[PDB]
Order: sequence, then structure tokens, then C-alpha cells
Amino acid sequence: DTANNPLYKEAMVALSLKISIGNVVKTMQFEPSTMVYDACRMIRERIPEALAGPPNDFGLFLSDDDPKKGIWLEAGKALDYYMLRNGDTMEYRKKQRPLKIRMLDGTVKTIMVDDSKTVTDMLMTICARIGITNHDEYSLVRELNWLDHGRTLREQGVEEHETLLLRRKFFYSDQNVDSRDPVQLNLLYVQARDDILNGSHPVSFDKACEFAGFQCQIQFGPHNEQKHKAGFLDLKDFLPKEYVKQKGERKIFQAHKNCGQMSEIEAKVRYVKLARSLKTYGVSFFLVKEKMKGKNKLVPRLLGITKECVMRVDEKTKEVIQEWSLTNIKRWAASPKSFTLDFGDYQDGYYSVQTTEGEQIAQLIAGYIDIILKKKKSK
Repeated sequence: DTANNPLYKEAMVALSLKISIGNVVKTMQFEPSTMVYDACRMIRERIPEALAGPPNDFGLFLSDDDPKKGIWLEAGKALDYYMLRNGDTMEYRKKQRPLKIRMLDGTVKTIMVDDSKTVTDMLMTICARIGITNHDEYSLVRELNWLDHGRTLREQGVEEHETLLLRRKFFYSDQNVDSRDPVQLNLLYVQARDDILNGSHPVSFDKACEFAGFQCQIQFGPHNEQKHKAGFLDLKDFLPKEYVKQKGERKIFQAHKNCGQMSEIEAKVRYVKLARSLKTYGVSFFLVKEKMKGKNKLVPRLLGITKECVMRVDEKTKEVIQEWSLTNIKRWAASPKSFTLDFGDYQDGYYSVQTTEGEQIAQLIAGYIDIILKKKKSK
């Protein structure tokens, strides 16, 4: 006993994909050359469970055992581009996801963001909702450290439960301080402040105490010698980590009483103006090891990247040994061990250094160049 199936169709070319929407898994057939956006339209017209939200909030998603290699299908591409076989599962998934942002002021706010968009595009919506004009200068870090702007959160292992920090990364434009807007002024104060205690902005031990004196005027107001006795202050909250293991509390206090009856707002103005007054302002430092003719063991030094130049700096004294303008740089190359700059005709020989952060050094140089070109399309 044998039987020939009348429903047997020959020369089948369509792709039989299983569409997943929540609990529902239903099989659908698509032509190979069908665009992704037309696929979603067909899915919307044949599955009433796909009409929960508007199409812009939904997309086709290819899951993976590893969450960081899940793929959001681009609408402008075709189906067979993603190398699909009959029996493969396509998710009609919600693109929106909550992203906790600890913010600048310190309050943590939850923002919905497109899980398919890159970080450089997510930063646009994040800044638009937090009312921040200069989204080019900002970026995001992880408290366990900047993230790659050209890549999505999913492909960098950022789980959806992790909070991130909005922090300024590029220092190109700075509107000068005025106390007309106290909220934006406190925003400037927090950014300029935490860049000093973080060690991101190096200062001398004397300048660090003049800052802490202003910050005492911020959080405690005028100096009350009754309540502000010695030993009252946890120095770890008021200086870089290098300057805490020293007897420097009175210098802070003496700078604190030098403020007199200064308003909290006025002391915030002075904190920012003094920070901008330093030549180390707006300079992002990296640790590198160079090879001089003097010996065959790499001497550690710092190199700083500014809005307009790259400079070789000493690890201790923070003095500029050599500075090349970004218009003197012809090429750069990065590696998990090295970083190299070629200066064309403005120098004989390249500048090559061993470093852990050749990744970000190049990413930070190109970013400033990105900014210079962006603010120069039509002057």
C-alpha cells in the first residue's frame, strides 16, 4: 500500500519562515527577494497579534544563543540577505527597551530607546529628552569605560538592567558661565567637578584644595568653625585619590573660609571658571609607553588629545614635551598593543607607543575631527 500526495507541489522557491510574536508562533511563506518592510506588512496583514503597536516600534529580530549577536533586520535589505533557511524563526519583536540613566544631576531617569539603533543614534533621543543641545560632546560609560558609538548596546553586552552614565566626552565648545540659569550652571559645576575627583582632569595638590574649598562652600555654605572642625570631612569625596593620603584638610578649610559669605551660586561660578582657567582643561589623557634611544625598556608617559592638537606629556609634571596640531597628522593606526601617528612632512619618522587604549585614542581623535567637519559644512 502506497499513495501519491495530490498536494505535492514541485519547484518550490518561497522561504517558509516561522513568525514569532510573544507566545504565538505561526509559519509564513515569503518570496526570497521580498524586502524586510514588505515582510512586516505581510505579517501585519495575516497576524492580528502584530497590531499591538505602530510599525515604527516593531521590527524583525533574529535571536541567538548569545544575546549580543541577535540581529535586527534592516528594512532596506531583502530577506535572503540574512541567509535564512526554511524552518528559521523570525521574531516580530518590540524595538523599545528601558534604559536607566543616572544622568548628570544624579537623579536616575528611565528612557525608552530603540534596541536596533547604534549608540550614536540613541544618544540623539537621550539628549533630546533630557534637553541637552550638544549631543556630539556626550557619551556613555559603564560603572564596572566609554562605550563604542558605532555599535548598539546589545552587541556590547550591556544587559537591559544595567544603568549607564551620561557624561561629556568631547570638549569643543563651551558657553561661558553666567548665573542666569542656575540649573544649567549646576550642570556645568557637576561635570567640571567630577572630572577633577575622577582624575580625568589632573590638577596640582594646591589647586585641588582650592577646588575643595569652593565645594565646601557649595554643600555646606559659609565656613562654620563650630561644625567644621578637623576630621569632619571624608577627604575621599573632595580630592583626587592621589591627594587623599596626605594631611591636606586645613588647606581645604582655609580655602573654604577664604570664600567668606559667598553664595552657593557664586562659588559654583568660580569652580567652573577656575577649572576652565587650567591648561589641562578639555584635555583627555591616556597612558602610553614610549621607546627612546636612551634605553631598551619603555618609559611611561602620558599623551593628551585636545580639540585642536595631540600632545606628548610627562607622567609626573604634566608639562608638554611635544605637541602636534591635528592638521599636522596624516594617518593614525591602532592595535590592542600599539598606537601610531604619521605626520607626513612635519616630522621624520612616526610616533609609535605601546598602550592598552589604542582603541579609544583613535576613536577620540576621529571624533574631534568628526566635530570639526560637522560644524563646518557651511561655516
